[PDB]
Amino acid sequence: YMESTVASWYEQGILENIQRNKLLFIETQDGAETSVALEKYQEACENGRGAILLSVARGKVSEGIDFVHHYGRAVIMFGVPYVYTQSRILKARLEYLRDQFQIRENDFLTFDAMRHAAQCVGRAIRGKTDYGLMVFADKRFARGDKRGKLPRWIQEHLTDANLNLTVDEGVQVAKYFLRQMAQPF
Amino acid sequence: VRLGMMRHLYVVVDGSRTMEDQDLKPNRLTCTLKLLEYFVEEYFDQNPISQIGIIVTKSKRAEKLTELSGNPRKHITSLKKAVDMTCHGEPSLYNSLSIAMQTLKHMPGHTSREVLIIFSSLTTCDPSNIYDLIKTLKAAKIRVSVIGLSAEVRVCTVLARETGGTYHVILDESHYKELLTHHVSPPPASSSSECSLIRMGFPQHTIASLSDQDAKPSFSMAEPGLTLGGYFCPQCRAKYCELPVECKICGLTLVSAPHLARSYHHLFPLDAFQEIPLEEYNGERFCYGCQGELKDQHVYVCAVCQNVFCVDCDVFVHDSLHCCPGCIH
Amino acid sequence: ANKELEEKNRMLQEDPVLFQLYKDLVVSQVISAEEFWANRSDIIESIFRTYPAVKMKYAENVPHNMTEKEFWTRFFQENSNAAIIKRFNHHSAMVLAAGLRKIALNLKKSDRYYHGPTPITSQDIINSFQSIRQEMEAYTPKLTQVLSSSAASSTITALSPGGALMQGQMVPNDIQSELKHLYVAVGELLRHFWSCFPVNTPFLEEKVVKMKSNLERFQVTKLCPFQEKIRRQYLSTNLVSHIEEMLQTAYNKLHTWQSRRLMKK
Amino acid sequence: LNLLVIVVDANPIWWGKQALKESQFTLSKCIDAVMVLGNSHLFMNRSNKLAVIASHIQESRFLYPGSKDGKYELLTSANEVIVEEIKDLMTKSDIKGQHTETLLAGSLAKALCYIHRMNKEVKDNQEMKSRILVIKAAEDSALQYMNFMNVIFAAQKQNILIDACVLDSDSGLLQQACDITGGLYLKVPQMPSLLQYLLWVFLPDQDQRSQLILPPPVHVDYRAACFCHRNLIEIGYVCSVCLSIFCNFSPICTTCETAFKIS
Amino acid sequence: MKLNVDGLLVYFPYDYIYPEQFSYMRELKRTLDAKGHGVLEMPSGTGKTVSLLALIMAYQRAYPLEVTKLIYCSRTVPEIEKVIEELRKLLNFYEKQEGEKLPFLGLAL
Ligand SMILES: [Zn+2]
Ligand SMILES: [Zn+2]
Ligand SMILES: [Zn+2]
Ligand SMILES: [Zn+2]
Repeated sequence: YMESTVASWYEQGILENIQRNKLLFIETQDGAETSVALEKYQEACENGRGAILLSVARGKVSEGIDFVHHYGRAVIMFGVPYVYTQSRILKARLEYLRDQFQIRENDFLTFDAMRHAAQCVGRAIRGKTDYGLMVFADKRFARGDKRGKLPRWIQEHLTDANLNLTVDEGVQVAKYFLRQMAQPF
Repeated sequence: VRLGMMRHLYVVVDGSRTMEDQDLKPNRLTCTLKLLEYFVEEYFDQNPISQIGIIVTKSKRAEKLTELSGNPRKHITSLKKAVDMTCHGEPSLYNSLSIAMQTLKHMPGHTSREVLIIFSSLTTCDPSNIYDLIKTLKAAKIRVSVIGLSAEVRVCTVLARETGGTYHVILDESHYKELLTHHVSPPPASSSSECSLIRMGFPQHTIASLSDQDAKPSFSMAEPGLTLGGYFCPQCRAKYCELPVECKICGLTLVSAPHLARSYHHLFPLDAFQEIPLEEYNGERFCYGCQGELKDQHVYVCAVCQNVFCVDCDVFVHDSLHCCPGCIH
Repeated sequence: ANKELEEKNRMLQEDPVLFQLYKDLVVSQVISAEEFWANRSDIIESIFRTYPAVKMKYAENVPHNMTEKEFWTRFFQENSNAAIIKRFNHHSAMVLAAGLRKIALNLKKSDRYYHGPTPITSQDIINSFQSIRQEMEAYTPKLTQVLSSSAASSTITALSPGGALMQGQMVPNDIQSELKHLYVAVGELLRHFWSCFPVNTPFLEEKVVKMKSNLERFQVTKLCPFQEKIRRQYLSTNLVSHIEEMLQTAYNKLHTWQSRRLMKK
Repeated sequence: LNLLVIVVDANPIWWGKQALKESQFTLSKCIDAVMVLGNSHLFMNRSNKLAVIASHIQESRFLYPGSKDGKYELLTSANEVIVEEIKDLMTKSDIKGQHTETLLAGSLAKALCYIHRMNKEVKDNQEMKSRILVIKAAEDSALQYMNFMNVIFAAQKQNILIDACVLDSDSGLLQQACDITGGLYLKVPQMPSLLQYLLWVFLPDQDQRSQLILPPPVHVDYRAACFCHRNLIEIGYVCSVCLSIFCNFSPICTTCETAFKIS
Repeated sequence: MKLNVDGLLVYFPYDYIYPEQFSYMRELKRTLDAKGHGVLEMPSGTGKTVSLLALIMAYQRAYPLEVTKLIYCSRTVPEIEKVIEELRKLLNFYEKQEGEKLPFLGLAL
């Protein structure tokens, strides 16, 4: 899915404009390339060029890496993280949970998505009270079930006013929030 | 707290594309230039001995819009000309800081070299890494205090804190005014800062000796017509139209006594007057400062003269007059 | 390399004033010109710095029986899907690599400011105080006492242009440019002559250049008075004496500092 | 409109010296002339307003915040209030031999903040062009230079014209003061005929001052001196902290105590 | 910074703790007192380690027989290195407070 989206953006002019605005780095299955790309991403973050690191939620990089101040400032989540519905291993794992312990298949699937999203979006608040915003570009997260299964600390901060902001409104509120966080305590 | 009276300041303006965005009520670049005109005039009015220089950076290249000078009008004209600048390209902190460093490297040690980067586009495309340039900046003791716009840039944060300057982000236009007005005042001298005596020259206005006898005709020194009288120099002996100005030959600053006197209030800051809302046995209806009835439940008093001042009196005294009227007595 | 010749060719006609003054220093054969200087697309470039492969290809395929339009055409030209991601990763890495080249103050005397640079019995106060206290027991004499016609007329006559308190030529135009040019020349040479004059510079290699510049002062002031003579013998009006003061004061500084150096020796 | 402020230097020592001398000119006549000038200023237009301040060695006091003789009520009130207050101030005054020099910087500071208060209160629709018609009458004090310079620069920034009208003495500090803000400087040598000078040189406002012939400004000697001597010096050696004009190069300036490093 | 926790007194190296830290410590002490397995969540990536370690050490001092030792597991070795750094800082703080070495051992496999 990441490759398809990247290819579509490349065919259109959006990707070139993104490249002009800020440097772009992408993740690959190979660990060597992943490590090199992340090493360059850190230097880009240190410098004023900036960087946009595209990765996969299940990618080992997402779990291994930790984002701190001036690292992964704004965490973008493109789509709810769901595993493919064809891998037969998950079919056993899921239908057995339905049969025993009485967990609905949809319930467990949404839980597996929300837990993974929280894992991959909770890094920006590592410590030392370093500001940062987590934007989820998916109307599915706006659903009550996803919000309810979301961790309490994120959900309570989340409000109905900004729950389903348009793209432009989200950009404006992000700019304003960054303004507020820029100033000292 | 030691203060550096004489400071050579460079206001680095970025002609980035992001300046096109009209986040403020008018165009961002136009607003910045319009307010920076006021900043320049006020800076010269609050530090005559100091001088300023503007570097405009766009399309990854930095150009000196106006070299160091003591004439606010020339810089104001440069600002008005730049108002119409195309505003296309990408800035380069390395290029801008390198130009500023090249010009400020040969400046005297006693004066405080300062840079105020009005950063608009968060991106910084530079030919070379700026962390290396940070080391040279620290070695050269050039203070750099960035003012970011709509972004808390990490590289500029480290720049400011490491080099000794301060980092800020614009909350709004009113706060932008406050930020620049605050930066107007001389910064305190730190441990790295050093002070040294500087040669100074005081010219006297001169005119025709007696009925244009043995006159001293001359045109100017930086379409000037003949001038019957004007300022001169102890050493250049070259006519100067306006003061204060650096010598074009000596290299010595020419400046009159009032210009120096204008900066004594910095050495003598006024202690804040405690604000007491209640009357506190103040039976004088008329405010001593303005001889007007106190229409609000507010009073200000010194620790020496123990006089009474209203809100307007205290605000004006601490803002512009920089001295207590009655407490002068 | 003839870098000096290249710079001279570049500035020969681009800047008029610089070359005008540099030539003027030689027009009368004042001094050698050596001391003068001794003392004082985007897309292709971006690709050039971006792709080292393109740099090597350009070096090997330098135009030879081909055309730059064809070279431009050659630019744009799951296996392909992964190639795009790899290409962005490599291209961003290349861009980044190209950008990455290998005291509280205390004082003891404050009244000095209260009386800055501006420069400057007992029973008399009592007498004056009592007399002034008794002065104004009568008020509002404005009807006649404040002013009188004779005094008013005297005041108006004084305010007249010939009176007290009120004291009360652009004929040449072409001479203005010549005077400006001469002043610019004087400034240009006085700049180097005064560059290190104020500093003592008690070193042999430092003092050599001040000695040479001091001789150059004589040599330039040798030719200045001839142009002065040419200008003077026109009308004997609107004397230009300010130029003389600069030369005489420079000479006075030179001779006084020479005497001081001899005294120090 | 125009807000005029008359800063009268009514120094009891000097004016009483005149009284003892029994000279033709007297403080009563000076006050009457100032009163006539203020009355004429308000006479110019309704929107115009005025105020008066009197200077004394101790402090400075404001002299100004029916038709019995067929008089304009407002000007009658002005006459009565100024006469009563000036008589009260002159009659009541403590004696202090230590301090006798006339105080002017504090009075000017009061005038400046008063003008600021009036500018704040007045409606934004009408623009106010304030002016300060300082009338000195005695020699200035050396110790007041710093504060007087502060107030002069504040006036320059706030766009108020200090029109000096020194008489019987030429205060270099005051002429320097008015030169900075561009105010006129007139030295009347005929004290009895002073009011004619006011109704010509000072009375016209800044609006019409440019389009009018007035006495040329007096040359200002912007002298500098070292803190040793108080003598004129053309070259000053200031430091980066004191900003003080000194005599000659020294290892360390006394007013600084800084650890200057030779070179 | 000695916190008078409801169960006992617990040392803490940093100057201040947020109310969520108080809640975390009290809930954790409740679980240890019940001596029953449980699960809890804390937002901060860092700070939870120090609070947890301090509470466990204080509980060990109060009831050494109740808990034989602490087995603190982390996802990855690079991450567990930060945990051992936090534990070293806490031990240095506690050693300074006590004035002498105590029979406490802590290590990473
Ligand atoms: Zn000079
Ligand atoms: Zn008041
Ligand atoms: Zn006071
Ligand atoms: Zn000093």
